[PDB]
Amino acid sequence: APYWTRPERMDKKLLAVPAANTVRFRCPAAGNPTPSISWLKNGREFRGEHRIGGIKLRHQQWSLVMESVVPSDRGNYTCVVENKFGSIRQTYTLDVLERSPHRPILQAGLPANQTAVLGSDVEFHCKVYSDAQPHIQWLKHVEVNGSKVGPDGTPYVTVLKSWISESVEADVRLRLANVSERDGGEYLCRATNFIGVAEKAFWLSV
Amino acid sequence: DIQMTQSPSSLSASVGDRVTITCRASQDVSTAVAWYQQKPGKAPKLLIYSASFLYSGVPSRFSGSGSGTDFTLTISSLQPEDFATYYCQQSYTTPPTFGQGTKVEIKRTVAAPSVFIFPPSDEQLKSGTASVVCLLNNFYPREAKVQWKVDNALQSGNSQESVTEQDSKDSTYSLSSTLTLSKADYEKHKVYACEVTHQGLSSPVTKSFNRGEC
Amino acid sequence: EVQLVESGGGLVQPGGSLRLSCAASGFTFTSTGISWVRQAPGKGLEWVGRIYPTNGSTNYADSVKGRFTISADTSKNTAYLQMNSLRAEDTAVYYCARTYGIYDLYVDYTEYVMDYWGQGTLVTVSSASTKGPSVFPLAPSSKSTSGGTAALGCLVKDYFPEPVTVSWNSGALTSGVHTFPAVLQSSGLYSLSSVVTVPSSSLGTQTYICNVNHKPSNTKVDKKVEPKSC
Ligand SMILES: *[C@@H]1O[C@H](CO)[C@@H](O)[C@H](O)[C@H]1NC(C)=O
Repeated sequence: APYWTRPERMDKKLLAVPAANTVRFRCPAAGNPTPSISWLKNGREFRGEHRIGGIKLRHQQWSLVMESVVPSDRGNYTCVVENKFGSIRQTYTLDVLERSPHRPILQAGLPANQTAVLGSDVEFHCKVYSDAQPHIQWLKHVEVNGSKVGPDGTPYVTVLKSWISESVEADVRLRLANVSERDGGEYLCRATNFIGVAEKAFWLSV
Repeated sequence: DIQMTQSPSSLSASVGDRVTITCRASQDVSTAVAWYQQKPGKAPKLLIYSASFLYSGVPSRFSGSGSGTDFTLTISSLQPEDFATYYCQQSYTTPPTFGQGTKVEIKRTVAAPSVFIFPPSDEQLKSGTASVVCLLNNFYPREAKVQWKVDNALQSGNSQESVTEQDSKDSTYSLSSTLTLSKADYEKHKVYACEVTHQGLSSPVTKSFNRGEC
Repeated sequence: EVQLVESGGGLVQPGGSLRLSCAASGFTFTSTGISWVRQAPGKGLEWVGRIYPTNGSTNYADSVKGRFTISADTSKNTAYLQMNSLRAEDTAVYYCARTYGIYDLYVDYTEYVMDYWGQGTLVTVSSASTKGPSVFPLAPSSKSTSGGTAALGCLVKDYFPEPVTVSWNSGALTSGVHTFPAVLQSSGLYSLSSVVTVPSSSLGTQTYICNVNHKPSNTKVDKKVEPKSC
């Protein structure tokens, strides 16, 4: 019938972990026959499919591992250790600490508002700071047919450039080479993250 | 500090082989042991943490076991991309400490070196210096003895050796031995010879030239 | 995948100072740590220190205590290694690594795991000045000819610091090329050779040129290698 191999190490139940670190819970037990171990989160069955990242289970070592913890991992985790003769259990309470994110913050290139001659090169610069992963786009206001706006809220725009930043700080650039009359107009650096959107406008006249 | 002792320091294996590397802690480190793979010119890469936990995306042919003081890394069936150096590390305490590495190299058939000798350039010589270069090309295994003789006298303390990593195509080694002499000393002698001993040769081979001769 | 880029490596005199930087990608910089580990040329790995988390406390190897300091700017996702009072034996490739902890109530330790490492930056501590190499031909001859094959090369002698790169026929010739690791000479300067084996019938009709770049001294040398006349 099941028992803890070190019952004294089983007194501690509360764990706080900063986000993106790894948590391991153990319930080292013994019995004859050697018992089963299964894991519950908030009293329900707990499976890899219940978090993104999955779980790593290690029955011989009586362990549940969760890599890269996030706030949604907060809660109660119970091991149920069982053979035919009996049952024991242990519940851990996990807190996960993470800073709250903000909307992106943009900074324009000091030239922006510009003028240039036919055939010359123009470059717009946009510094994007974002504590949550941003989608960064350079856009251009177009005109489908006298539509410097659209039957809605909604200036018409096409997307010149797009990427997802891998870092909190990005220096994003738009290069307009060998400029023609065509290239004159209003340009936007836009940055969107989970929390929201920021943008700056840049003008060219050729 | 806690000392981690790896064995063996090197081993030769074939694709398909089961490989087992051991790491021994000087004192108990529980299961706080990681394993790393490093290729020449590159940063180490993490394979395993907490003695036996596979880092995500790492192939399942890699595994680790152990607790306390004795730890092992096993590659179940070695692949071409697995030839590299492997390091264990404990982080039971601070400072975390590394083992000295195990180089896993590719087994192939014995190959005798092709031996070539290069006198100093006329371009180098005008400047008061002389480098004589002996090249042992495309041999296996790595172990080779190279001796210099100048007018038949065995030299000592005036040469340096360098060896390449296993060739990308044929898994052989190449080796340079470079004899450094002043221009004056170089001009005081006639015959320059490097003598090579290697397993692929039933007796030593000598390559030589006579100074300023054709 | 977190990516880290180290910068600031170079040549510095004994007793001098150098600051390395380590720029990290991603959005979890603040809740994890950064470790620095070094690798002396041809040698193993040595932990230098850790800041954990990046707005937290530091620990250092005994060999570095009182001389090296780790810091971080969380608004930049950049960690730093301030190296003072440098010694020849601090010569090494310096790596930074993203470091997280394994939290577990059952044990009295937090395992630190260094999972993503940068490409490394080379720090050389020496009294030697920066110096570009001499490049000499290793001419193909009868003493470098066996079967239908001839060996030829270039000796790249007396430069400082590392590294040198060598190419053949501007990258067109790569088959049978062997470029040896540098050795430190009795002068305290580096030397290496690069060699190549070619059909001995190609001698006469084919040109062979070694392209040698030494970034530290902004030196770029091309050397045609041909047989000596007699
Ligand atoms: C976890 O357990 C504690 C103690 O019984 C309880 O107060 C808490 O509300 C539980 N948490 C959840 C998310 O169910």
